[PDB]
Amino acid sequence: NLNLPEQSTRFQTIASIHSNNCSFEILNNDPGYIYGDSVDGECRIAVAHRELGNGLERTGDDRFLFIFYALDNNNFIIANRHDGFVLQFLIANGQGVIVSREYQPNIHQEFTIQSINSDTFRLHSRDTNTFATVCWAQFNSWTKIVSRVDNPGAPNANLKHRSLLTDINMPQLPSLTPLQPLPRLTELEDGGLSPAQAPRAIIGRTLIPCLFVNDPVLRLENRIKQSPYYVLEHRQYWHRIWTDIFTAGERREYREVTGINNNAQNDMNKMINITIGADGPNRLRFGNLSTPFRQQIIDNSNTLGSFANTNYGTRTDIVNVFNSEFHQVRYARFVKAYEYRLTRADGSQVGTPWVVLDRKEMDLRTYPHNMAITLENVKIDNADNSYDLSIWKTPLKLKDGKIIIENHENSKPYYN
Amino acid sequence: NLNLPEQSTRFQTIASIHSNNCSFEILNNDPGYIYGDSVDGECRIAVAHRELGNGLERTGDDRFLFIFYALDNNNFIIANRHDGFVLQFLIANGQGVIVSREYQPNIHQEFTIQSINSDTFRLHSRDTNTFATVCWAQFNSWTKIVSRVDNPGAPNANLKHRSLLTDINMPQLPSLTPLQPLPRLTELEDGGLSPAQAPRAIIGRTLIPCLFVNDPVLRLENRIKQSPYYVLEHRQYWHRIWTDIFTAGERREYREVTGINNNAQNDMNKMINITIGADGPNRLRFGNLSTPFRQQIIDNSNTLGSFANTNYGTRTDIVNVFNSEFHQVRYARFVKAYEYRLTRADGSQVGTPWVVLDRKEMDLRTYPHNMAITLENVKIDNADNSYDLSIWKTPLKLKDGKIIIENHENSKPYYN
Repeated sequence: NLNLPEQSTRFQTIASIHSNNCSFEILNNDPGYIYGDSVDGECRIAVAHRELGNGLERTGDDRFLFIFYALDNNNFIIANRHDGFVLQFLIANGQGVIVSREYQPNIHQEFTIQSINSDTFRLHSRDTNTFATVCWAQFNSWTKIVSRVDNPGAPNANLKHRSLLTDINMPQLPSLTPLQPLPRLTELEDGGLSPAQAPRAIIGRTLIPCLFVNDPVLRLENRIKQSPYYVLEHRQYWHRIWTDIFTAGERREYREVTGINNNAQNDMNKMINITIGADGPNRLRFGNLSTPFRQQIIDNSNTLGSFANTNYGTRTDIVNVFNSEFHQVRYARFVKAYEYRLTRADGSQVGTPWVVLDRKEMDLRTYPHNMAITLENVKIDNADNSYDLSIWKTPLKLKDGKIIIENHENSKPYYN
Repeated sequence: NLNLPEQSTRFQTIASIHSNNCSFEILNNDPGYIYGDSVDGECRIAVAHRELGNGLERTGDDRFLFIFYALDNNNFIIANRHDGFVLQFLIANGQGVIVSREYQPNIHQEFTIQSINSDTFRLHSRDTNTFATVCWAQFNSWTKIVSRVDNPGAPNANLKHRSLLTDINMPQLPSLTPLQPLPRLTELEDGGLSPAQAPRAIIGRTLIPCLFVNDPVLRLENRIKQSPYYVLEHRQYWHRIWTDIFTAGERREYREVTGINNNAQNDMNKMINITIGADGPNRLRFGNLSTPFRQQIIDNSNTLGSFANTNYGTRTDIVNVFNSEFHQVRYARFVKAYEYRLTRADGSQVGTPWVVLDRKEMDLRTYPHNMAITLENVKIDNADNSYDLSIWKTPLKLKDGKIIIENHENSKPYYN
């Protein structure tokens, strides 16, 4: 069940309904460029870099093919298959024109579709109250695409899709799967599942427009052809932080590193213009590039918006544990991990996944079964920030198979 | 499976972290009202209708309890449990104050949560760049709530939630279920399932804030207590438009009324500020009240945004059918129906469901099995608008059990 309009899952040409054979064409022209077919005046001379032409449509020419990326506000960013640049309204020399520019974004790159009937639409620039059509209604002539206000005798702005491309390398989305509890340990030598072995649950997944994915290998002009969307997965797994055999009454100390490293956050920001906020492992902060899509990203990834002005960082806790059983016992300690993975349309991974270890949700496995270790003491060794400086209230009994989640009753500030 | 911030699924009080016992309190005061505890000046006299007080928190008093409705842009509308009015920034006599007003909406009713740490936040009015706090930092005094720009002298604007109400009558969302094909007919006397009897598939469901649900029986002050969210269901079913026994070679004429009537659309608009656009039975148009929540509504209801400037209307087709079998045959003809149903948190239905009959997706049941009727001719008798004036290419064989969906090959404009 994909909740996207048909314009967002294909490429299409755009043509005046009054043109026999012409469609909107991406040009790399400069001011002063001459449209040879045009009558003299403002329709004959280019006034801006990268105007659009009323060009004789060539089948399989990427300069005529556009994909409509759906914004949360029901407007579209319209990208071409030739170089991945987007349409933009522009005034140059007092003429309203359509040009192609790199995705910024800005309000002049947002277009509204107005469907008049089943097969006829208008392309509306809501900020300026203008509609895209062919200069001076020269519908069968080589000339520029303009954007003009409704007036008696304004050029007719009724448009259609002349041709479609439906084979566009849409990704095949993974199925959602639930997070299973870890298996019980089978003997003293069983350390449980290491992080590399732990099965991932797929909690959510969303399409991400290629425009703001800084793929280290694929430039924009190749991303728009091979991977017009990327997939962001929200995965969860149980992450083993340590395991050891304890003799009866044995005391041990561990350094537990949780959270997410600053370098991973910087990588995520550079790649997709999203970071994990300090308010939770599933809380997303959006930059200027990803903001226009944020509610779709949240809804489909099964994450929440962050309210923090700080990114999630790392924390090192010193934990003192005591084997309060009079048996030799294998203990394996796990925290919940949130794993964000980005893939291309072909399923290839773009980089190392971004992982947040959540210190607030913890499980234990023992052999023999149903043993309990005592958490005697917790101390913060260091933290990257002061956003969350809660620690466990100790002493705390950790029992085989029992998930513990932080609340107001079992935690306190570190200096109390 | 509920993708909302914790502030959206509970009521909470709002207090300065510097106040021992006081929280934000809804007042029904007028200009010239005296805050008795306040020092003399702008903090002692009310300047607007319905200022907020710094009041000694009373446990279980609805005048202190707020729910945060989450907008698509990550801001909030903040409604109180006493009368369902929302917080708003206002300038009166050159003083920035917080008042309560009916949901409009306007940009001054939108608040940003800025989390400083785990339990501390600021309430930001982004338009004015102001933060809500207690007048002249009189944190333990009866006085008004102001909203002021950050400046060296400015009263500290760090807030917390003093108390929560978690038992708020959240609705229980129904499970999604797929649309089953209709059963086969068992005998000549079997007319198939009538619209009242046909099983509904639940394709989607969404929460709707109570603020803009014009419940005919529950006024706002009672909706916010009993049903702070309503549920909108997107259901589908197979809708029988006619059934008859035909003798061998019998010809009949039916008037088939499809779409949705103007009175149902006006009712839906009055109730929830949504209508069905003419571009499809699952295509929603949003008014001023519902627009700020549109992407959440679309994502959870499994509908699409409409691009039409006209609502879906009715169409009356005259259909001529011919029993081309040399047997007596029972025929039952069905079109796909889209049914939008609104319920309160207690599961009670708010009114008659809104139904769109889709003429473009049609099924047939026969007895005996595997018979085929001939669709000789279709003509449009009348339509409310000119958005869709396609008809079936005739003659067309309709076969038992075969769903037919309109495409470019099996349909034409009505004048061809």
